Amino acid sequence: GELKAIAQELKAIAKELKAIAWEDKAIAQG
Amino acid sequence: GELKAIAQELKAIAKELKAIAWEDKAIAQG
Amino acid sequence: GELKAIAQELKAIAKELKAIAWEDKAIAQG
Amino acid sequence: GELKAIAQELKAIAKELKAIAWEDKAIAQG
Amino acid sequence: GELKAIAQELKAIAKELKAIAWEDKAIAQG
Amino acid sequence: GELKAIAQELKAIAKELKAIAWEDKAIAQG
Ligand SMILES: [Cl-]
Ligand code: NA
Ligand code: NA
Ligand code: NA
Ligand code: NA
Repeated sequence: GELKAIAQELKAIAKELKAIAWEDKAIAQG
Repeated sequence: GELKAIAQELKAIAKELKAIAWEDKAIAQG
Repeated sequence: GELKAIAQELKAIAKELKAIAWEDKAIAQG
Repeated sequence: GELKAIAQELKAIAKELKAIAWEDKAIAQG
Repeated sequence: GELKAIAQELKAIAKELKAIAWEDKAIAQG
Repeated sequence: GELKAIAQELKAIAKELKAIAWEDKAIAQG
């Protein structure tokens, strides 16, 4: 169903934001 | 249910964005 | 209900994006 | 209704991301 | 309807994230 | 239907965030 697909896509979004957070941490640390 | 799953994923997203804000703060500082 | 919880989480997301915008503004200024 | 509230919060979110893009452009110019 | 309004606001958010990716590219370039 | 349109726009958002992560990675490297 589409609500589950939406939940799954939000999970993917959370994962990409976690990647952004880590890269921004690396910029900050530098 | 999937509506709760969606709300929980949005909660995770809010938490990652708080992390990003914290790292960007550190970028501004350095 | 869960729709209200989703609207709430979106509000928290908007709040964090405002913090990000203010930090990116600080990076730009410096 | 909460669906309208959700649409409104997504509108606020789009507005914040436009503000972020503006500052990131200024960072790029610097 | 509000579901279409939500889909249209998500399309606006994607467009803004595109702009952010483009400016981050410009930052990485310089 | 609009729930599929929403899921599709969330997919486009995840794709743009993957692009931001990659550009921020490039900034971190630089
Ligand atoms: Cl930077
Ligand atoms: Na992280
Ligand atoms: Na200014
Ligand atoms: Na560019
Ligand atoms: Na990396």
